Amino acid sequence: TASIAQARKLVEQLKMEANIDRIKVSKAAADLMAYCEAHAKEDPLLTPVPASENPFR
Amino acid sequence: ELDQLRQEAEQLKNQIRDARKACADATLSQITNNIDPVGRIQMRTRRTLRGHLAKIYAMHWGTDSRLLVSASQDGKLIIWDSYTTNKVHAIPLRSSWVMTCAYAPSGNYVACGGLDNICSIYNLKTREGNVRVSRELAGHTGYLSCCRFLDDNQIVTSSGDTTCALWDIETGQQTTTFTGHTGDVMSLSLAPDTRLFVSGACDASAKLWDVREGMCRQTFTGHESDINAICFFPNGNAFATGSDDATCRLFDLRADQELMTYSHDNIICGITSVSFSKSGRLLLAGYDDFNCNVWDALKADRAGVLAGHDNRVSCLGVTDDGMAVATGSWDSFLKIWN
Amino acid sequence: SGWVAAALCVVIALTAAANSLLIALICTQPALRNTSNFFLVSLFTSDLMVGLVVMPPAMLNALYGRWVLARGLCLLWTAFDVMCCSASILNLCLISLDRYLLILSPLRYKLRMTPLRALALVLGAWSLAALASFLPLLLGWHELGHARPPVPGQCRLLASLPFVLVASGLTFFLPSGAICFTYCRILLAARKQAVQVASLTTALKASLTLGILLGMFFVTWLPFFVANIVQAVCDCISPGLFDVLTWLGYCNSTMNPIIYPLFMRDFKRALGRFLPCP
Amino acid sequence: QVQLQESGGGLVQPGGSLRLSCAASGFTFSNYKMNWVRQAPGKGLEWVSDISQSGASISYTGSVKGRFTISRDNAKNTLYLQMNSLKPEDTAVYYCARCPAPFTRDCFDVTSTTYAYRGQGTQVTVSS
Amino acid sequence: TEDQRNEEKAQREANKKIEKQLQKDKQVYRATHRLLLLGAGESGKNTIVKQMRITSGIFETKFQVDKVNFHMFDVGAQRDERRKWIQCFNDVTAIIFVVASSNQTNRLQAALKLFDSIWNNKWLRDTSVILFLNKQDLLAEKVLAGKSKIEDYFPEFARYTTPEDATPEPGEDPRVTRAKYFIRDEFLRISTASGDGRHYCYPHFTCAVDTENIRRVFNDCRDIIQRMHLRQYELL
Ligand SMILES: NCCc1c[nH]c2ccc(O)cc12
Repeated sequence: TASIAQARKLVEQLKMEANIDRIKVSKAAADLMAYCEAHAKEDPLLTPVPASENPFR
Repeated sequence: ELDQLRQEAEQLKNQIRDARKACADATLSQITNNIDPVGRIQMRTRRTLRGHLAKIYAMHWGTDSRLLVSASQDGKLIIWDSYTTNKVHAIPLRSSWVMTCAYAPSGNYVACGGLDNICSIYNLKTREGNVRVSRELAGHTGYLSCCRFLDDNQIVTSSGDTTCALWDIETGQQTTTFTGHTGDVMSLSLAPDTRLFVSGACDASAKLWDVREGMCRQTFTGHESDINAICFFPNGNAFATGSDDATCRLFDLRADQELMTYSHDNIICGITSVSFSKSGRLLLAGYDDFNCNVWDALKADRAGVLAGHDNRVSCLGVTDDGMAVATGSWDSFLKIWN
Repeated sequence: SGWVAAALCVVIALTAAANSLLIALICTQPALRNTSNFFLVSLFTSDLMVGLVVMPPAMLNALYGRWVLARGLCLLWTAFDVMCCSASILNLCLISLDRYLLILSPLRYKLRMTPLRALALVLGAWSLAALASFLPLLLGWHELGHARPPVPGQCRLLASLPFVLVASGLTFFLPSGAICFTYCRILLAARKQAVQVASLTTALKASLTLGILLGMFFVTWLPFFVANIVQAVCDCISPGLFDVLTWLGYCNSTMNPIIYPLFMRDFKRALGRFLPCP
Repeated sequence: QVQLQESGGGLVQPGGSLRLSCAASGFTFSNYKMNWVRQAPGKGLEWVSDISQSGASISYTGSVKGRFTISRDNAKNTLYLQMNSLKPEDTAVYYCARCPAPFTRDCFDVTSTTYAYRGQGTQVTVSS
Repeated sequence: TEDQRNEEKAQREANKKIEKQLQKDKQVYRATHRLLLLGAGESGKNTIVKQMRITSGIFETKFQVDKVNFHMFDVGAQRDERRKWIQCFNDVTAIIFVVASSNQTNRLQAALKLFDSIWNNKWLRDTSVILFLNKQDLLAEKVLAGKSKIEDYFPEFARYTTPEDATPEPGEDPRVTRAKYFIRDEFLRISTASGDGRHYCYPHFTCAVDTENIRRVFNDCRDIIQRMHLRQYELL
């Protein structure tokens, strides 16, 4: 009973996974950059911040 | 018939593989070649916190980048002031074997758990002048590995029994549970909107869950060993995972496939913890070889190394505003890098 | 001579540099902060103070050949030298006792040795050395000793049989016997444990360690004390040899601080982490 | 996804020989230790034999030492277990399991009744 | 600055109080020894635990020997997998491993494999393991009864010879002693093949109902800590 129930649940999960919307990798990659260089101006780690406002010294 | 179901599963897996392949006309690595490399990154320890006696296993940054909570296997939970290094609380835990800790978004509650299978929540109101256990959430059949707060009243916890559950603080009983995993669940991460959260298990597969609907949405695989860490990309549309195979991978929910993988031939130790910067350009991952590395997510080039720790780097965290990065290790010391 | 002057200058410079480096390395690192290391840091501080106080006047007198300071200052310098050597020997004995307690009783070490106890022992040893050095000066027991030859203008240590015998005994022989007994027990335990380990199936190193540790101290210190005893009976001997033996004892004081770090792997790893990077 | 598939095996009279082959995919076969386990009917899982990454070190259980043999070929990501001189107690389902972590000689959860990093296995039966 | 100083002084006072509390707790933390109890599924761990004593995921037992604090933890409701939660017990003084010397399968082989895995673990290489060979009395009966198990599943036992270093007790036949020392040597081979020297094994032949088990554990812990101290002082 347990084995057949687990197999049926796995098949149902696979069926659900096979019926979902998917987007092209290219647009996702473009969006990643659109976010990256959009927020690059608020990255103290990416670009060092002077001691005038840095709380760690 | 078992043979029929196990063959239908193989057919469905093959169909899913074909569908995933059909969408991969190009790779993120090829496109990113036009991006300017960040270059070498210089980081130094600005603050060192001492007071722990045993190996530190977990820590969590606050929502104001001011207070952080540190959990050690000594049975002591300490809250530190990052700027002044002044301890604010010292909570003696009932069980010394801790494995995770969490800080409520409002800062009014703190939670921790471990091998006792019980999640304990502490209240910082201190009406009587002392911190006491608000409530204990028992019910897990396996060691509690990680926990996170959706809000002051909702907490998500994970245990090493393949079950992830959502708990109501007031009532103190599970509201919904997830049973899609097969191996022990190591870590979980909450999305910025809190609607979705991912979890890694000791079976090389990462599962995406819907908090409201309470069931799996997507499944990700590709790792060669157990998953030890997971963290969402700042935009919330992707996440990165670390595994014992010493290679980090980035998964995108929209594409349902891994976009890039970070690896180095000279590195053989597994990844313990991972975290992204505010913009997500820099990926920080801890390694068992007594140091941490910073990876350029877009170019997969190691931009620096943090080697200020003497023992295994168990935990790693980046402030909400990205002012500084706090890391912990088994030497009972915390290093804050900026 | 110029060559001997340069040799003494470099020796004292090395002593000061090594002592300062050891003290700084111990203090800066919290990992090395331990109850056992309290005795070691006290000994290193004592050695630094010896090098700062007693060595320069001694080398100046040796080079010039005449005392160019006050006679009372010479008396104070001799008393300080006596106290310095007694305190160094007592600190070495306390370190040996602490190692004995740690080895022969690890589980009971915490109960039988607390930081308060270590501080009390260190203070008691320092007070005992100060008393043994200064009491004859304060109460003037030196006058009772008529064996002292008349001073020819160069002030030197007293040699009356009673005081010299009592001081040398109490400050060198009993600590030496205690150290020998401690290290003999340590060696016996080590050999027992080595044979126990070898009893399982699918030595010269520890012997060399303890042999070096004991032999350096004995070979360096015993000659000076036997020379002092020889002086006690007013035997004829060249003063140059006595000065050479005293400078050998000072070289022992310089050498002792740097041997121990090489023989404790905690200090070895600390040095490996700190010194190579510069 | 990482998948381990067992092949070969079947009904054979005592005293015969059988060839069992394990197919590995989705991971670097040369960087992981390989183990063989079996589960007789009505009994729990039990370890049989294991082979190092390079094959230099090979060990077998006492009940099967000197009878069976195992080998690996990283060029094909295949693992083999040669069986000869079958006995009536040899009947059991054989699983091909992989050591959880690479570049290590320790393997903990190979046979703890829930190991995910093992194949489906094949049925081995012996009768007169 | 007055308002800022008001908060700074309170922060300093809180830090001082927390430091005092941590210093007080440090003495008790350092003065107690942590131990891990482990063994096979149906081993005699329970009987030994009750002897020392006289849904939770972990059980803890406290006992004192010669005014020495000892704290032991027994794994409770935990899943069969061990490669993840075992890493926590890497700072304990020693690991107590109990294996029965006898659903049942070739338990001894599984015990050997588990011991090898524990010994070869990277994080456990610094921790010594105390080995208890339990159910020796039952092994004696099984050997004297004629029906045998080791000679059947262990072929090397036929060619084995009793070591000259053996010190068997009176009143026991050569067969039981030979089997016991064969098992002991099987364990020692695995524990000594590495030859690292950082950690060592302490085999013991103990019955389920044994009064002096506490003394065995105390002696093993004393030896382990003392050996660590000699290693620290560069002797060993
Ligand atoms: N320079 C050796 C000072 C000294 C130390 N202890 C002593 C005892 C007796 C004595 O005459 C002299 C000393």
